[PDB]
Formats: sequence, structure tokens, C-alpha cells
Amino acid sequence: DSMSQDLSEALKEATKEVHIRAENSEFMRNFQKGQVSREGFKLVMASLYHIYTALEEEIERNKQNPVYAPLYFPEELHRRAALEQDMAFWYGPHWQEAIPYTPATQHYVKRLHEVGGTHPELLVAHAYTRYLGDLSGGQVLKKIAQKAMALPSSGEGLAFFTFPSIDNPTKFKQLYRARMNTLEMTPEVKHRVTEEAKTAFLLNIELFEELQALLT
Ligand SMILES: [Fe+3]
Repeated sequence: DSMSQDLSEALKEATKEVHIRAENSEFMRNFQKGQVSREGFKLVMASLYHIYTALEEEIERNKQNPVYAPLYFPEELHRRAALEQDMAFWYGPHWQEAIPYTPATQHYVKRLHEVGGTHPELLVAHAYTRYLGDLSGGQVLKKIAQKAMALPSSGEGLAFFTFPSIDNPTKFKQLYRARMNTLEMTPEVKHRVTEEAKTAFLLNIELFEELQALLT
């Protein structure tokens, strides 16, 4: 197998194909072209709320585990608190009972717990997939959402897309990739981590196809 490369390199080469598929999914495609409504935006953000909540809960559970510990950046990355602000903004005071919890979202959340509870050595695959993506297309989707729905530059309703503790996401991404290469990595784990990364992308693709359908 390809163990002659660093985990960050293996992950990038392993997910580049499905990434193109995920990037050109119907829901994302629309969002990219400015075509994004309040109804849909609220659907995906509520979904991300449940997802990041599960991911970050598993991160806390395994924060001391060396298979993940070097990547424990709650202050800089975690989105749960940010998404809670966003839910209050979009759904109001009682968002805990108003926000949806779709099947595709539940599916994603279920795999997150399985990994965090049973296969924690794979958890890095899920943080990698979501966090780095946020740091890459984060400012892009944000500027689009603002132009489309008239969200003020002050950021209310888009806290999720804002990283106040990260000055340069590009530099941080570089740090995160390098830190990923310091994890205990056997040919067995690296092999499985890259596969789980694909699964994460697929889970994201399945969420989008589901939301797109709900909207149409
Ligand atoms: Fe991306």
C-alpha cells in the first residue's frame, strides 16, 4: 500500500476525487452560484449543528488519546458554540425544539459516535474532513450567503463561518497538516484513516442530496 507518504499527503490524494464530486453536488453547486434561500440555509446549518455537536463530543471523549490529542484545538476550531448562536439567530429563543434532524444527518451523527466510541483512531479522518473544508471554502460560502440573503458584515447568523481565534486559516491549515503527520501512524491505521475520510465526504454528499430533495 501507499505508506511511503505522510498522512496529510495520503489523505489529500485519497479524497481529491470524491471532493470534486462533493464540491459539485447539486446543493453546493446552487449555493456556489448564489442560489441559496433562507429555508435551505437553515436546513443545512441546523444539520451541521447536530453533526459538529456529535463530532466535538467525540473529540472531548478522546482528547487525551494520542491517536487524536495532537489535533485537539477546541479554541481555534470547534463550531458548536458558534452554531448555537446561529441557531438562535435563525430559529429564535426555542431553537432546540424547532430545528430539524433529518435522516441523513442522523446517519452522519451515528457514524461519528461509532468512530468516537469504537474506532477513535479514525476520528482524525472526520475532523480533517469538516474543519479543513471550513477553513478552505469557509470565507467563500460566507461572502455568498451574505450577498444572497443580506447578512450584515458584523456576522450575526454566520458565526459558523467565522474563526475569531485563527488569524490566517492558510497558515493554520499548514500547521494542522504537519501536526497530523506526528500522530502514531501504522500502515494499518493510515490505510483505514484515508478510507474513513472518503466515507466522511460521502456522508456529506448524502446530506446534501437529501436536503436538495427536501427543498424540491
Ligand atoms: Fe473543500
